[PDB]
Amino acid sequence: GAMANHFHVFVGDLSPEITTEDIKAAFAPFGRISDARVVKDMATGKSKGYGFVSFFNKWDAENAIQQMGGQWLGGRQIRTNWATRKPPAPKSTYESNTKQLSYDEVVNQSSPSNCTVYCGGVTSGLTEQLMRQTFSPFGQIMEIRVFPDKGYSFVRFNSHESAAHAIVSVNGTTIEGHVVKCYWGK
Repeated sequence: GAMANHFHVFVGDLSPEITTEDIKAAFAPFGRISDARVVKDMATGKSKGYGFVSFFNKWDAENAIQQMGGQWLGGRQIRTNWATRKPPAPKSTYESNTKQLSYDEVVNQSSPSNCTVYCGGVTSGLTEQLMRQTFSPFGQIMEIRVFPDKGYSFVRFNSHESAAHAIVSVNGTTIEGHVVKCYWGK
C-alpha cells in the first residue's frame, strides 16, 4: 500500500522458541501484517531474540505494540518498540519575516555609507534640540535638520550603526504626544 501508512515495529526479547512464522501468527489478530521477520538461527530456527514486522496500516502496528507490550509470547514476555517513527508534519509557526525592529534587518535596508535617519511624525515641538537630545543617547549626531511645518526631520549620524540603532529605538515612540516614525533618510 502507501509506504506512508506502512509501519515497522522492532521486536525484541523474543523467546528462543519463537520463530518468524510465530510472530506472523501472533501479531496478525492485532495488526495486519504484510510481512514479519525474526532474526533466528538458520539451523535450529530459534530466535536470536529480535526481529521486525511490517504492518499494512499504522494503527495496526501501534495497537500491536501496545497489546504485545511485554506479552507472554513463548516462555517469556517479549519486548516491542516502534522503528519507523512517524514524525508529525509541522506548519509555519515561526518566521515569515517578523515585522519588528531588528537591527540586522534595519541596517540592511540601506547602504552602510548612509548615516541619515528620517524622523517623521513630529508636527509639534520639533526643534533641533529636541531631536538632538533624543537621538544623542542612541548615536553621535552630526546634523539636525528639522521641519515642524511638514512634520519631519533629518538626523545625521556620525556612523551607520548609530543611525540604524536610532531607527530601532525611535521608530514607534512618542514625542510630546505625537507618535513618531523613523526609517532611513537621505
